[PDB]
Amino acid sequence: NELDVPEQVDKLIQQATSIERLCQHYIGWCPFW
Repeated sequence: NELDVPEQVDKLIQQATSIERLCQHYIGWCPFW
């Protein structure tokens, strides 16, 4: 089934294009991906 039930997650993920740019740029720690 669509194991992708997490919603605020998918949005966050879809919006993680930033949080990723943050760590990778400022810090560099984004393993939750």
